[PDB]
Amino acid sequence: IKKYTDQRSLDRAFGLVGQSFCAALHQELKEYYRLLSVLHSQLQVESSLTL
Amino acid sequence: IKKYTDQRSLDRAFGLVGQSFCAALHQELKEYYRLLSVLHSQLQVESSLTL
Amino acid sequence: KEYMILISQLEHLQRQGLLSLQKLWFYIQPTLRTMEVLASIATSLNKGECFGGATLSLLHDRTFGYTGDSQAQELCLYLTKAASAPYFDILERWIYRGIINDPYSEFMVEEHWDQRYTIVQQQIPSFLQKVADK
Amino acid sequence: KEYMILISQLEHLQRQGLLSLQKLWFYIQPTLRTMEVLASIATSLNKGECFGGATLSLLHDRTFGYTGDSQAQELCLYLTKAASAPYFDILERWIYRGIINDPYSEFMVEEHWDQRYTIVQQQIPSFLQKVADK
Amino acid sequence: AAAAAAAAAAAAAAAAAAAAAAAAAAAAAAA
Repeated sequence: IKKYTDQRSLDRAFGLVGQSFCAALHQELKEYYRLLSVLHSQLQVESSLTL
Repeated sequence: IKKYTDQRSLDRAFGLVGQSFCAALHQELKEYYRLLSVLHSQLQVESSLTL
Repeated sequence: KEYMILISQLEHLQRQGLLSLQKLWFYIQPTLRTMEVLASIATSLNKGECFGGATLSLLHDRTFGYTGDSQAQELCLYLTKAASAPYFDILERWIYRGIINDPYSEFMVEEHWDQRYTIVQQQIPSFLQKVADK
Repeated sequence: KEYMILISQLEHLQRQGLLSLQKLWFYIQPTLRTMEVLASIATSLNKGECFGGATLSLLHDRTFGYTGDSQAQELCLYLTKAASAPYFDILERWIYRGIINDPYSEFMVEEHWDQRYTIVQQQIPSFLQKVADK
Repeated sequence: AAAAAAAAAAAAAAAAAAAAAAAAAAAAAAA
């Protein structure tokens, strides 16, 4: 997903539609990142850190 | 009771009541096992262990 | 999700590890029950190879047989209700306009002057053919 | 059961070197008084082949004559109330409803204007004779 | 959602530890 946003970069070449679907595909990426923060705030040990 | 559950396995064959009787026989089998778990909590360290 | 969440909760008691081969054995006999019914539905689906309303009538037959155990009845009800809410939505989407869409011919009725909607004998609803003719 | 929890009570004493025969025989003295009244209950139940109201009669006169020992009276009062409260409940539904069903000829009244029922002479009731006639 | 289901299994484990602790009191007050 991260490489697809790198080959995305156009002025707006061969479509407005194809670079909205990518913008949706980056809007999909913000939901994978919010998971990575709640599990790192779950890491608080001072919950058990098992796999 | 274990062999009665082994003979219980039917689609629902020659009687709707027959595995309903073994369903309760699995409920009163179930009550015997909670009495086994309160025995194992006696066994380790966390009363005396006489017969 | 409900099966995997009990296993992680007793692992909090595994860092205080004193749990038994018997305390674990009690929790697995309810969850062999949940899995054995699910396996025996799955084993019937490998031998069956049904889809559409033919699956709906097989799951309607499992609401008859799995009675006597309350909690085996509750999932076999819920599996039938989760198979019928797609199917009767394909019914209703054929009633308001007549939109017949077939990804893999979920509904029975296929599009034909002809008047040839001809239900199918391949599939049948949760009820008998009288409601399929209706 | 209450005997065998007193059994587990005394090995709790025994889990060091403490025990003489008479520290322990203050448990044997209530239990010796227990078995001696309980077996002499149990002897009158057995060899006479007693069934019917005569068992209820027998346990009633043991409660009357045992004014002497309070512990000996307390057991057979519990024995005459645990054996008669089923039997009192059987007559209670019999006088309330009006239909009888003895599973093993339990009651003194058996089958036989032109329909007859008669007090048997095998069972002699713990009640008064007029109130058994009533 | 996923945290709510983790609390439902935690309540089932709480009644489990309470049922085992009640029988442990019968193993420590009549023993």
